[PDB]
Amino acid sequence: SEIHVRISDFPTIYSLRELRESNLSSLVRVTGVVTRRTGVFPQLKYVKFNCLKCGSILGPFFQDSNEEIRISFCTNCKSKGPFRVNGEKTVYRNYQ
Amino acid sequence: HVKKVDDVTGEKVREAFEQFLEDFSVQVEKVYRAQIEFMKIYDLNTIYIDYQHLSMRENGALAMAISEQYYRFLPFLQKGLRRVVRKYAPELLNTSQTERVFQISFFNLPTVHRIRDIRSEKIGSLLSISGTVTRTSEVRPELYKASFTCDMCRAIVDNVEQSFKYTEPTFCPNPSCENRAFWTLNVTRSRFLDWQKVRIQENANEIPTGSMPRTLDVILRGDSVERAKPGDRCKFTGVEIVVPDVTQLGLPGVKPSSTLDTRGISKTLGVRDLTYKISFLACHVISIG
Amino acid sequence: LRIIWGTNVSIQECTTNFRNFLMSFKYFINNTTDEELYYIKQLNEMRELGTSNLNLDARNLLAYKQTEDLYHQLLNYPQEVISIMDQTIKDCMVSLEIETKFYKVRPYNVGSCKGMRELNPNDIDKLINLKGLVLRSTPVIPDMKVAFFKCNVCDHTMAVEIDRGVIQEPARCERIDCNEPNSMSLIHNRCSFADKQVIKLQETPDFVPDGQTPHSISLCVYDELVDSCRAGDRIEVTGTFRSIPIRANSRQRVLKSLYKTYVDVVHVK
Ligand SMILES: [Zn+2]
Ligand SMILES: [Zn+2]
Ligand SMILES: [Zn+2]
Repeated sequence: SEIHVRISDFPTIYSLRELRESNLSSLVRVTGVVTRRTGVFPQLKYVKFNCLKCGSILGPFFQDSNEEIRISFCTNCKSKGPFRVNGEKTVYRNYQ
Repeated sequence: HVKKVDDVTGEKVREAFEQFLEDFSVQVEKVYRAQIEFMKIYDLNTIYIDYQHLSMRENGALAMAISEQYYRFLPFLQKGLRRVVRKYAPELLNTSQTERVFQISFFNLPTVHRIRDIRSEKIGSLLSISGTVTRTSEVRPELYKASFTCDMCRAIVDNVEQSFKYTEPTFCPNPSCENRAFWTLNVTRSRFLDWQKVRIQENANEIPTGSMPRTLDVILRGDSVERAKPGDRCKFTGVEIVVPDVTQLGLPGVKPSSTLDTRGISKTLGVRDLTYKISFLACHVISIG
Repeated sequence: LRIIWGTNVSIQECTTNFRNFLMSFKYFINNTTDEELYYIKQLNEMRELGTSNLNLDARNLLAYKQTEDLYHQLLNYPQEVISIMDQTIKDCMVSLEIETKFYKVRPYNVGSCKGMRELNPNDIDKLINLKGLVLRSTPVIPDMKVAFFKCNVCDHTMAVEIDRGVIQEPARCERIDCNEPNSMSLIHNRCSFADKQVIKLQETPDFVPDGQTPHSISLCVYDELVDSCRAGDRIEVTGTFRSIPIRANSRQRVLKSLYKTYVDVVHVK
């Protein structure tokens, strides 16, 4: 359902000690050694919400990998009431 | 960007009304084109067309269709007029900067209907009726195209069409905000029209044996307001419309009701009443006898 | 003998029972019109004149041996019997535009009965006749049959049919491309409507039990029978006996247990 682009070559190569605040929100290429590793956790990709008044499943919403998404309006019953994520109908992503 | 569906017959009738406007000749000139210039010399807003002219072109067609489905075709006829004005009168399109509201007026129909002969199969068509005027109200402004502000975000949505009711926008235009219910109204930067209500009664000679007179409410807009006095016999040309009526709750019979279909919704209440009464909206008012 | 649930009617039985009588009817008797095939003159002259309504007297049938059953069945289940009787006609007409024109029957000789106020609740959905004087009638009321919906994100137009009074508003646009939740809007003047009028009748029965002051009745006339009655007229009316629950007040969806009564008119004399 989606194709990911990975850039292969890129001129400038940095060491971890050279980085400064002029490099923020920019493309970088670095070297190093891997010292620790965590397990595989799932991350929310296509999220479905429940309306706890009229029991409805609200459709796919996308997660940007920046901040958690929250809804506010039920289209069928017209409410801003409690809303909870449907774990069973959600599709997740790999994280490490 | 979703593709909007178009009415093919609407396009054909628009093209036909454009040919009607630009190619009519009477013993020789183009009368409507002359009136067009006449409206720049004095800054008017209304166009008066004669119905007998509509019939003759394309024997048995353009006029039959416009009369029978006026409610549908009116916006397309307005757009055609706009395109003709763009061509031969582009300075008139601006109020002396907002756009100028245009009104069309048909008259001189073949037949005049009695008040006690109006039926519900003529809803949304063009007809002419007669009656006696009893009561008039003062002129008040009417909401036509409104401006709304979002309450989650603050964006501006302008030129919302009301169409006989207080309509609100159903989707924030920003691809990010997901607001669909919460809006506020800027009454300073909204466009209004002029509105009056007239009450009419059946003529004395047209009442059946043993019965009492009937009444009807007439709505006037724009430049047609304040042409009818109390105690007059007038002829009205306009469109037969329906308005909500809560007085019918109590009459015998089955009263239609509305509900939302729950077949197809994934699950783990908004019933509205369809009660209406027949009213009349006028474009031409004439006082006869 | 398939029996429709809640009734004793067999549709095929009654259709075949009815077409033999309609193709053969008998009766100080003449030899010019009293001894001829009656109803095929009535149908032929109808189609010749360009007419759509057949007027069907009732006691015709309580003699002819077959259709006796049908008289009792017509005076007990008017809804189901009158749809059988129309299909006989439009079948019988081509048997003799007539593939797109609709036929109707109008019984006008139902008898017996002794007034509205002598009828019990066990007489609901039955055929009765009334006589009286007309006083008032409300102007025509538009009744919705087919509704019009517009998608406000794609401009796709849909039409819906009323089913026993209820309208089903689609939740999702039908276009395979534009599939939105709740995008359907109702445009009232694009809908199809029908006629309805309410009459008030001062009943004039034959038997008046001790101490009955006059009262008034409500009649509902639809479509063709509009403006067919004027105040001051002494009329005879055939129709069905109905009941309906009313709402306590406009704001609440609550109903009242005691029912309201009226008559659905089919024939007027
Ligand atoms: Zn809900
Ligand atoms: Zn917004
Ligand atoms: Zn749509």
